[PDB]
Amino acid sequence: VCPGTRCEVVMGNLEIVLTGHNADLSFLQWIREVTGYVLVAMNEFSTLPLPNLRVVRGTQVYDGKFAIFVMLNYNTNSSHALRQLRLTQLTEILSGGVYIEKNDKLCHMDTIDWRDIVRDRDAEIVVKDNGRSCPPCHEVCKGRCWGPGSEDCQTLTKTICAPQCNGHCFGPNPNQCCHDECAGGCSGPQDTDCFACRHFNDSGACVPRCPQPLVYNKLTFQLEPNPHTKYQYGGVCVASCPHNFVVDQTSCVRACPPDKMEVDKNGLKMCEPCGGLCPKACEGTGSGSRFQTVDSSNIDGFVNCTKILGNLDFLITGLNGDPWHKIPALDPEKLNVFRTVREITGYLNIQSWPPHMHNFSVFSNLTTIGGRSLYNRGFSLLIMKNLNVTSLGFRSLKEISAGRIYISANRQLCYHHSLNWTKVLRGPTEERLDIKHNRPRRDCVAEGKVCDPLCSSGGCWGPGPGQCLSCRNYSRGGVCVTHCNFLNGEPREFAHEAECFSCHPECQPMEGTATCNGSGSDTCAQCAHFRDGPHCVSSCPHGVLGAKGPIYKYPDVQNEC
Amino acid sequence: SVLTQPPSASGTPGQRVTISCSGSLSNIGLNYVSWYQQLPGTAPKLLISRNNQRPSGVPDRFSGSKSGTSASLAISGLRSEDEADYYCAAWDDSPPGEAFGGGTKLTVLGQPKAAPSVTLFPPSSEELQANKATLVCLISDFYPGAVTVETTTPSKQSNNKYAASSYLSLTPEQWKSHRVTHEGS
Amino acid sequence: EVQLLESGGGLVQPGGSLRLSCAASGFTFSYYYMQWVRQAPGKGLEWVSYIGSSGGVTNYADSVKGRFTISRDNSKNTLYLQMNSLRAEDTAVYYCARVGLGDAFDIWGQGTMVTVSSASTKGPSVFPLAPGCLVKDYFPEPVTVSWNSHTFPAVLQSSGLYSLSSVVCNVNHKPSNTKVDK
Repeated sequence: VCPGTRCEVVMGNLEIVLTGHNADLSFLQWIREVTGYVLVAMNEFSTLPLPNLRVVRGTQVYDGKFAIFVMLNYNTNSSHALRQLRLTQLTEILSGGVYIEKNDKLCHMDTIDWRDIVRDRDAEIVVKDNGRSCPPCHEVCKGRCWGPGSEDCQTLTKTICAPQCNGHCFGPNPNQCCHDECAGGCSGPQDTDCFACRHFNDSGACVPRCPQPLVYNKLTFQLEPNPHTKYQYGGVCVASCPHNFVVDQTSCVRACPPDKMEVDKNGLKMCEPCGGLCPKACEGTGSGSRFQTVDSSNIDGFVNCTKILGNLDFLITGLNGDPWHKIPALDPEKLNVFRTVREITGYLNIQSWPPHMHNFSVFSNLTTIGGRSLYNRGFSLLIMKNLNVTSLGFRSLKEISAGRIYISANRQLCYHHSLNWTKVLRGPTEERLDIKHNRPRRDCVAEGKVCDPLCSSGGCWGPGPGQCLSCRNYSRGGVCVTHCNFLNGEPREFAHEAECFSCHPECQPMEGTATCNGSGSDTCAQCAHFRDGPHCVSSCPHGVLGAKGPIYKYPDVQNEC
Repeated sequence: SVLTQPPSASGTPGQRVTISCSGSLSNIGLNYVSWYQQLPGTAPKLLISRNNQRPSGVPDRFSGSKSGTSASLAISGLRSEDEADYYCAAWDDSPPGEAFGGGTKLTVLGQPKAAPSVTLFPPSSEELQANKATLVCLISDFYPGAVTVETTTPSKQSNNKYAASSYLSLTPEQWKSHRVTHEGS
Repeated sequence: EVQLLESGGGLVQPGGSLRLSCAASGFTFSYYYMQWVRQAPGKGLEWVSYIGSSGGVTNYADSVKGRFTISRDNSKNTLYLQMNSLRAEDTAVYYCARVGLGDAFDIWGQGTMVTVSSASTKGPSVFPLAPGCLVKDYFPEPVTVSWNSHTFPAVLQSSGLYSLSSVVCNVNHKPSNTKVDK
């Protein structure tokens, strides 16, 4: 595998134009296949050494008609010109024609059966006005050759065969045609005896698909990583992905898809699905940024952003507007752009907030505050003078890694008095909490501004079971529920780490007992359809491949594959 | 949890060289990239911070860049003072820590290629009578400092060249049982 | 000025323990995460551990996890590293770095070398060659070999010892109080 204009496969076009009298073309000695066309024009060397060149495909052609273009390889004065076109193994041309003209000193081109090399019947073959004083081919070559040698003979292969083998055959007999994965002719009936591959190549055996990474294991009636697991590197199957290249399930792509992320489980980098929104870091505000605050000109650059490499400053200047009427006020609806933000490396500074927005439910998906960058006098979270905020609303906030916490002058803020910051603020609390002069605790309790009864002794981020730090029982979509759908209801659910999850499909709702035990289909009371081993599938293996080939089995009476 | 750098890099006084740095989404893909220069016998200092920023002291010659899960360090206008080790680093998420690079050893040539003057000493007679017979192979005056023959690492002399030494511990019985490369030895 | 001064390093034996100190000055130590990075002689930079500003988060490398313990005294402006059950592969130059803007290590320590060797002090056996002197098997470095009244750097022997040579003699080994001429 190598780019166009050493290796074995030439991905691209082999172009050699205007070369001196002597050139180290010995690097081209090892070339088997060319994907494009061969361009040799206006050269001065005597020989083009491509002895292993067996197949020139021709997905694209020079002059819109030629897979091999050779001309003007001589000089009007000097005596240095192309004399030999060493293509001793040139067998097939899948597409395109041949153009060899105006080569004054090039011999043995008017003796080659190009109709045997060219597969495209409608292609144009022009070979004339070449060498004049050319000696006959060697007695071995039997008339057709590439040069004056016993090893420079053209090997004929193509032969009109039975209609059972449409073109692709190795003889006139019907029991001698090629394989279905052969691009042209062949040598034998086997898959390891072809000239060129129609798709891929394991190690000389042309297969339509490289060894799948996930094959069927006879042991555990399911799927498992395959021993070979060769990945697609374009035309060559490789067990290990190339340099920097990431494994995209079945292909070795240069970079992961827009809907997938570059995960790295079993050593190598693999492109796994994001499952929602892909992680994305963004520039923030504060010391080291471009801005003093977020505003009308910054709010648009936070779309689909999950991580904040920096901080987020919310000043009155950003909300109300610029003092010099340069930048208009910030539309409160655009604040919903931070709903994708999960982590902030630095601090969060909210000194201003839209009056009709009584909380920070915009940051309801905010999980982690690093505090690797602090504000003012060592603060990671500063909410000051917000006379409209009734509750915080950081339902997803579980960790504030460092720094102090400043929450004051909010006057109408509640639901935060019962919060156990130790279960959120990492490191000894000591004197890191600066929370005072908000809404009096007695005022909140009197008006019922406290945590929902379904919340534990931890605390809350506002009213309702959704703003709880820790549920007394279970959680469902971030909502504290008393029971999961264990014995009744749809969908039937199970429990894990005090959180509700739906049971795997094809598992009928078992009344009275638990339907599922885990997330997979390996853990059910019974199957709603079929049961291939210790599993529960909607259909028995119709045509899945394992380590040997396709695997299938009829539903043995009691629905057991 | 390591970043991938080329082990070596070379150039001539006034030439532009590049030092790439591979990584992953866990580290580089979601964090800032920083470069650190370490002169021989000194502690490493901050050369490049936050992908492309230079502190007051780093010339406009050095220029770092970041594109996806990879980063590069370009040095336009190479000087004999740039001869040092270059490491790249990035904060790592899923394994909470710092992802460092293997290290790139930038070699600034300029000096004419020289062949090492080898001086080998046969086992000491006083040593030979002491149940031992170690060999002493002394390597001196060569450039660049890279010679393959326990063996020392190439030591920079005051003559702006390099020196080395290789020892061979053996047995006196095997000593009388039988009676240095520099890219073109 | 702004400086991270380190201390506590030295020569120790396998199984032994060491506590490295890192005094800060010139900046507010309580506002930054702090790092530990070591570098074995010949090897590259290796991340050891880091701690939060409030001493909260603490993560280690798998090479040191369980044996090493990072801590800090923000009241005394000092970063510590409790190195217990030291192995031979822990021999390195331990720098303490401060995280800065963009999580970059803008301030480093001076070095403090930590050495874990089983071999104790030994006398330098001198064997004179044939038509300089040879300093074989001595520990620890260095030795001032001057003739009367170009010297190659010693090699790191497979036994943990050193072998120095000199070509044109006084070989004084201060750690062993050995002044032998040959």
